[PDB]
Amino acid sequence: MKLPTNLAYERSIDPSDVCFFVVWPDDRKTPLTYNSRTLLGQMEAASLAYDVSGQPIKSATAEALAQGNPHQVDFCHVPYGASHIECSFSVSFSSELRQPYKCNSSKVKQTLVQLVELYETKIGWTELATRYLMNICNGKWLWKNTRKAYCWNIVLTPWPWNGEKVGFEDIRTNYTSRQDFKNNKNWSAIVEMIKTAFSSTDGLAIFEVRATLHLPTNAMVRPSQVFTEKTQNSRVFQSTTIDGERSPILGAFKTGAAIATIDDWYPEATEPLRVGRFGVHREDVTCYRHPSTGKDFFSILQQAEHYIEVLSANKTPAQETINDMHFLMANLIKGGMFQHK
Amino acid sequence: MKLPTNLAYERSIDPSDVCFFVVWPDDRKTPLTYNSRTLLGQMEAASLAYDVSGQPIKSATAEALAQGNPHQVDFCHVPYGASHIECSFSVSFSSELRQPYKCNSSKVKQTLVQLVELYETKIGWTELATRYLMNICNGKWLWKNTRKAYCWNIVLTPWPWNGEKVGFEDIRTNYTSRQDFKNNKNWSAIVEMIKTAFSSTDGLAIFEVRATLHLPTNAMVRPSQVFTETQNSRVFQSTTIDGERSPILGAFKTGAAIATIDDWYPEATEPLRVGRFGVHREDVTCYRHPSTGKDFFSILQQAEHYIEVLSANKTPAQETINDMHFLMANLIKGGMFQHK
Repeated sequence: MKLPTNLAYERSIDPSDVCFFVVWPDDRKTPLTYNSRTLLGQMEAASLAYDVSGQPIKSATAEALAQGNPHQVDFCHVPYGASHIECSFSVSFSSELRQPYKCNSSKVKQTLVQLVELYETKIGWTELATRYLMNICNGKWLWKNTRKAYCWNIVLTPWPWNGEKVGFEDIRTNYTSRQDFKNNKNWSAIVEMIKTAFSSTDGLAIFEVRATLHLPTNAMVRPSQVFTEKTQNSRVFQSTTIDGERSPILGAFKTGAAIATIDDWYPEATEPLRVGRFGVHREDVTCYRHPSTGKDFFSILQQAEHYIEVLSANKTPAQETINDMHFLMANLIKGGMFQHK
Repeated sequence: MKLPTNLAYERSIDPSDVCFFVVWPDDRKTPLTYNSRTLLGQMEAASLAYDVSGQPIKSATAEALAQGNPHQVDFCHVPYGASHIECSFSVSFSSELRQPYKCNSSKVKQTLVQLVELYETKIGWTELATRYLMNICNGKWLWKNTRKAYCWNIVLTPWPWNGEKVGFEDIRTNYTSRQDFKNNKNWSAIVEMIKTAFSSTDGLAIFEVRATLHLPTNAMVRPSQVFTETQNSRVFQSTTIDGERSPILGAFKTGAAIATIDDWYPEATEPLRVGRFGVHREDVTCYRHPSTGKDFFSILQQAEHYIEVLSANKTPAQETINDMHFLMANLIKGGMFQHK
């Protein structure tokens, strides 16, 4: 199947920013603040003592290395008498993957409408909606604040819902594997909103999420930080205006890239990845699912004729040809433009 | 081996600010405060009476050099009727050193994973975890307040812990050496935390520290002061505790006190802060300079060599296990080690 010169989708999952508030012993909440401040560190770089050759530069003598290196960082921390910290955002699962957003080829459009119809008939939205909702229901979207903390709690408020706000207390101790989440009081109900918000032609499914972090005394909190385009700022935080005070926030896209760390289908997978075309692992800077592997998105998307006669035939398909369908559907939920030429 | 173009670790020891309180008799607490007060000194600088060379300037007469010199400092002290001063913070011991935070070469990653696992087998974390933990249990992070005090006391509160708060009484006359610290009742159980903190892929081990400094009457206290860029010649760092500015010990100033360990550099008398080519800032030089070959980067490139020493049957020399503690203590320190 030759690609069009216009193909684009809209995303199905719409997160938002995460706001940090300080809860005192009494019922009073305040926007968390920060401050830029200058430190004086050592002069360790290995480009300040070694040139490209490798034997040491002689301009950097033993007196010079101990001189002192003043720099400036933004600095955020929990205040002294505080009790914990609130963190809140909102998600929306919205069925935008049913048909393309723009597609100048009718035969490619009828291909990608039949896949999404044959997928939920034969495979189902149970695996994707379970994997997407695990990263909301435990603090994946709190990135490093989950680490080095006493206990963190999540409280859900699903919108087309009757009552009794869904909560997850002491997530590290009680919510570890999938079977811990299925032992929740209402896990079947919140998965079934996301299965219907991908099935109906108007599925909506708004969640209101809210955290509670218990850190040590006077501890450090780490928000997302901006793309910067006699002391130069070495750490600049992202921020939003709450009331009249500058407060740190978690990137709207930093939050939606925590929900979609799902891709553990890649050819020799251990640790799951953020879903994308030829999926990158930014820790160790490589692409798994490289085009030379043939298991990226476009090499799967051009097998879209072959995947239909697999799913329509009554022999139930192998695990190799469903983990290519999970990866294909979870890229249509991610969005993006899919053109060539 | 060779340093990749990306290598970076995160750290394993995260301290906080130290906040100073004033304990009144009847046991009510108040945050310690301060005030900028001006003064008027003599005119001693040697650049006011001698030139760039060294012969005396003829403008600085006897009368014009006895003229008085007014300035400004911040001045913190204990209130008159007080009893003592609290100081409080918290440390977290994490296992960030197990794998690189970011590394674009997978030959170097799988070498720097194996050294950690050959170090906890042939040597173990007992020597490093004892050295980090003493600098809390005697008030090293109380820098100058320790000096000129009657006594001070430390009380720990470890987090994955059952009960019976660990306490150190009269540190100046009670705990002086290592075997003085190994005679506390619960000291094995706290070194076993930092061992189990470093040994797993999620080890956590939070501590809660709180000191109790009995000062003389009306004595100065010395917090950490800002890098400023009449005028203020000493500006303290500060936070807000009850809507009142109060001095604090720098979070980075505290973290450099738990990490004054390094007495392995080849003329070791006094321990240094752990750094790449470890500097001594009193007498401004670098020990472990790259001309010695005993900095961090001329040891980390011998990382492959250490795998063919630590995997054998024999217990190696101090020349090659002191330089394994130094390889480890810079991975706990964190930082970026890439070149080109």
